[PDB]
Amino acid sequence: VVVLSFELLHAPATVCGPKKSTNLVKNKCVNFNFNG
Amino acid sequence: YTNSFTRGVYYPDKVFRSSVLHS
Repeated sequence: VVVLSFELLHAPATVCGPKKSTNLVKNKCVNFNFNG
Repeated sequence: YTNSFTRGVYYPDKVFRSSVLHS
C-alpha cells in the first residue's frame, strides 16, 4: 500500500505534472495558469 | 541575560505584500 501526500503553497512548486507550457502574452485579458 | 529591544522580526511567508498591515 503506497500513500502519496502533497503540500500546497509551502514553497515554490518543485514537482509538477507534464503539461506543455506556452509563451506568455501581455496587455490582453487571457487565462493564466502559473505553477498550478 | 539581556533584553532584545525589537530584534527577531522576519517575513512569515514567501507571499509578498506592500503598504499594508497584516496580522
